[PDB]
Amino acid sequence: HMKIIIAGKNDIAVNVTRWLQKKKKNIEIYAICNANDTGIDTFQRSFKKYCKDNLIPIISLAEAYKIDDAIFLSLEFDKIVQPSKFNHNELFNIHFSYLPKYKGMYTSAWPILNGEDTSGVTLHKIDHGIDTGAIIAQKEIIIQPFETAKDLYEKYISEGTSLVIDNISTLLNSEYVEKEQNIKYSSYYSKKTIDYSNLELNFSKTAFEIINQLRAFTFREYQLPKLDGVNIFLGDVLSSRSIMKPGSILERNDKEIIVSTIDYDVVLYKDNFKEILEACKYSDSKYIAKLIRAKSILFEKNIYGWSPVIVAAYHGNIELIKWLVSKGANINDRNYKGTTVAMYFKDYMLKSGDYSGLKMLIDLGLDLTLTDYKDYTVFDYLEKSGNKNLLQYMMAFM
Amino acid sequence: MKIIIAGKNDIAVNVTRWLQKKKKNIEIYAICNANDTGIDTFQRSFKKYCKDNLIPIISLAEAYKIDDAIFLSLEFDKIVQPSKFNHNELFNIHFSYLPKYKGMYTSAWPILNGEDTSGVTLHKIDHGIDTGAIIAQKEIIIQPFETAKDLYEKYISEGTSLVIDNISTLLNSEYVEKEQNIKYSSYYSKKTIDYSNLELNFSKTAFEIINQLRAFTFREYQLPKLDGVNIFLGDVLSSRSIMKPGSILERNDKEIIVSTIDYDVVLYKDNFKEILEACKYSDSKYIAKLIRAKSILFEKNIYGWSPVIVAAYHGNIELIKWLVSKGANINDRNYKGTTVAMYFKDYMLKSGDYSGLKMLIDLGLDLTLTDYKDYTVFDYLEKSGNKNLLQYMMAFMK
Ligand SMILES: Cc1cn([C@H]2C[C@H](O)[C@@H](COP(=O)(O)OP(=O)(O)O[C@H]3O[C@H](C)[C@H](O)[C@H](N)[C@H]3O)O2)c(=O)[nH]c1=O
Ligand SMILES: Cc1cn([C@H]2C[C@H](O)[C@@H](COP(=O)(O)OP(=O)(O)O[C@H]3O[C@H](C)[C@H](O)[C@H](N)[C@H]3O)O2)c(=O)[nH]c1=O
Ligand SMILES: Cc1cn([C@H]2C[C@H](O)[C@@H](COP(=O)(O)OP(=O)(O)O[C@H]3O[C@H](C)[C@H](O)[C@H](N)[C@H]3O)O2)c(=O)[nH]c1=O
Ligand SMILES: Cc1cn([C@H]2C[C@H](O)[C@@H](COP(=O)(O)OP(=O)(O)O[C@H]3O[C@H](C)[C@H](O)[C@H](N)[C@H]3O)O2)c(=O)[nH]c1=O
Ligand SMILES: Nc1nc2c(c(=O)[nH]1)N[C@H](CNc1ccc(C(=O)N[C@@H](CCC(=O)O)C(=O)O)cc1)CN2
Ligand SMILES: Nc1nc2c(c(=O)[nH]1)N[C@H](CNc1ccc(C(=O)N[C@@H](CCC(=O)O)C(=O)O)cc1)CN2
Ligand code: NA
Ligand code: NA
Ligand code: NA
Ligand code: NA
Repeated sequence: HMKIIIAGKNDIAVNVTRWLQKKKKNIEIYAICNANDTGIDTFQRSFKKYCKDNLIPIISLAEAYKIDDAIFLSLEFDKIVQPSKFNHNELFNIHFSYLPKYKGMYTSAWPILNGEDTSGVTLHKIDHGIDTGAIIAQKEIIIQPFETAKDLYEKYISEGTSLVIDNISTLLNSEYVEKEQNIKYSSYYSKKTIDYSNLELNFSKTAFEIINQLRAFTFREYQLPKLDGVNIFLGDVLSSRSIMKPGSILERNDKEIIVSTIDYDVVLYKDNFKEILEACKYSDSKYIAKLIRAKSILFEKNIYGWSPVIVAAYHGNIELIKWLVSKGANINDRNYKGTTVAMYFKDYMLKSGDYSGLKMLIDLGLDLTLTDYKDYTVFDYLEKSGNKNLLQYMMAFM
Repeated sequence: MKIIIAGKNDIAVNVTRWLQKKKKNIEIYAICNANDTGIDTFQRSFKKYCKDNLIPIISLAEAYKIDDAIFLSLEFDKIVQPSKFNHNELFNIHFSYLPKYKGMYTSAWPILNGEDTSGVTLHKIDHGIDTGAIIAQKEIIIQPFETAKDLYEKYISEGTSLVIDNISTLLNSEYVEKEQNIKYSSYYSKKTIDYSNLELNFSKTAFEIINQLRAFTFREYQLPKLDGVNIFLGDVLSSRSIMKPGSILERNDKEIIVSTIDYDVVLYKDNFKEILEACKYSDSKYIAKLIRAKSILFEKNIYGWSPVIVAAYHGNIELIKWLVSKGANINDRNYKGTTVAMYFKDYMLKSGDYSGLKMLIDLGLDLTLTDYKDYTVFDYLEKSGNKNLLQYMMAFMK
């Protein structure tokens, strides 16, 4: 009967909480929610919803301050805590950097902006200061040259979650070891350091720096970078070097804009994600390939969570799914309610009366055992619509 | 064969010096910077050197028309247009390890950013800013306590070598060039720092703020200020105040302690004027108690007087001994080339006390050096009629 307060948001809060509920069923869990948590699952899960849907008490921070014999774990919590208000000193935080670097804000952007090759997540003690307390455990993260800030945020969430899981016992049982943070290389960025109201690309900068600006500001659900009004989804560095002043527009067609920089010219790729989603209903890979400038655009998602592979499956675009998956697409990709490819494919099967592509999907690793966020399999769904015939067909592949 | 040297400071002067020694063949032409006052300062006036050594001063427009020359920029203040030349032998010394830190304030920015290294780079000039192909380069290690001025001087010293070690190949067309890498290329325009409006930022880590101090410590432009008080470096404390970053925890006459994001910082009031005044007559024990940042012992006033210089003029042998034990240059010079030995002779002359000289010489005093009029200490004594001091000082030469 230990107690834990989980304060925070997003898949990290939700996933730590379920690990706790799966593996530590006699703990008392209390929750604090971020101010801007809407109760609606988005590109991240709502932690507030998860808690309402799993009878987890939501409390205030003032309540939390009073609870005794509780550990306090912050997972992307929106508040600077006052440690001395607590009874105890068992206050912890995952921070999304390799501390002591990159204390504070926008750790998905700054390391990219500054040109880093790596970052990390850090488990540490909460003291009065911002991401300043003693370090318990850390993990280095490689940032790939092609990765955006959104790509990086996902690795923080994913790696942060495992870091917590792999140490939380020691937090609960006071087995853990801490070490004050170094002086050397400590760095911090406040909220003023980037104005997300007033983004503008700075072209009086190197090709490296401009691509890094792009990468760092590519996070579609907040924004994409813009050039003369029009959204951009990555780019590349050309071998030419224009005599025109940095920022000068050398060329502009339907796919791309070419620009002078301090050094090498760059091409900026027009965001054509919407066009591509639309095209993934019926078009073959030959066609989709011609639209593809940055390869990673194939794994983007609209507001519903629809990726290309998802829209493909819904329309029964089997050969397109073969190619998407060959390019890296998740065969069991999910929307923002956890609806799998298989579930989308099921509606196709049912509308069309054609079940013959299921084998070939299965052969690509499609998993029918998966549950959406209300714990329903694709089978449960066939039961509730009364399509027992298809349910029995699909069962053959288990 | 002809060479156009366009630039300023001891880099331009000493390169020119070396050429007039080792390459008596060459016709030299100079271009000077707009803020070369004609008068020696902490750096030698190149304009002055060219007037005193029969080198015609010309404009950049003139330099475009000179055939059969190479063009060598050594902190030249202008963006040149390669295409207006009759040839392509266009070279520059840039004060960074290219391709990082193109552009401006390269003695500030690597420090601000926390770099342990920088360097100098010989490269071809093309239309862009520090963008052309690399011919040679040298890493410079930035010691943890070196200021921007320390870094600047090393840039001057190391770029001087790098030119001398390579200039024949530039005059003979036997040099190799390699295009600059895309990756890590970085650049800072003049707008990136407003030197008329410098403001210490304590919403930062201790590391960052010391580095701000170091970066803006370049005395003959400016020192950083806290409440109109000039500051000469500082240190990082083990305490971590709870007060908001930038709160003054302590004030006295030697120092100011401030809260940061992480560790508290000690800021040292500038007491160089005081210290220089104490150097005339006080002993090492007094002077050591006045010192906070050790490198303040090497600072110079407007005349080019350091501590060891003031000590030598006033006959303070014990203090010289110690100054040197702490790393001071036994042969330090003012801005006219006048050496320690030349100040100490003045003292020997006026006091009649000749006693300290032997020890000084064992510590390194070099009587053979010449000022910027090509006078040794002996030439002055000879003119003076001081036969006895002439003889006596000559007895100690090694
Ligand atoms: C606000 C915002 C963020 N982003 C990117 C950069 C961020 O690193 C990433 C995540 O944004 P975010 O609002 O989740 O917050 P971050 O600023 O990453 O994390 C801070 O805020 C959290 C709530 C915690 O207090 C955390 N300990 C803080 O360091 O999204 C945008 O692209 N556009 C935006 O407008
Ligand atoms: C992918 C896709 C979906 N849709 C439809 C199907 C859904 O009924 C509706 C909402 O999409 P959504 O991703 O929010 O779906 P969800 O509500 O998450 O999933 C429901 O619909 C699926 C098709 C399965 O039947 C599942 N069993 C349902 O619970 O939009 C399209 O019209 N075009 C599309 O390209
Ligand atoms: C202007 C200025 C400079 N500084 C420091 C920072 C600089 O790195 C250092 C030297 O100043 P600086 O004006 O000589 O030039 P920097 O900005 O170093 O060098 C650029 O300007 C030169 C004239 C050349 O064109 C060179 N190619 C450029 O790199 O002094 C101050 O501390 N306060 C100041 O107000
Ligand atoms: C270092 C120092 C110098 N002085 C004086 C000595 C000079 O007469 C005057 C100008 O200083 P400076 O460094 O510009 O001297 P310079 O003009 O460089 O050198 C002359 O004066 C020296 C003392 C030697 O005789 C030398 N051989 C001369 O060429 O200031 C002081 O009063 N207090 C001092 O602490
Ligand atoms: N005590 C304390 N509280 C914490 C942590 C800590 O390690 N110490 N760790 C987590 C970090 N949480 C944050 C960090 C920063 C903000 C934030 O909002 N920062 C603004 C604050 C500006 C301001 O304070 O005015 C900024 O840095 O620009 C919000 C939650 C959770 N709470
Ligand atoms: N061609 C060209 N000319 C050169 C070099 C070069 O490699 N290419 N190498 C040297 C670098 N000299 C400089 C570099 C920048 C400035 C300067 O003043 N820059 C302002 C820009 C002024 C402007 O363009 O508006 C800035 O960078 O913010 C002055 C001399 C000298 N001449
Ligand atoms: Na902001
Ligand atoms: Na260009
Ligand atoms: Na400026
Ligand atoms: Na503090």
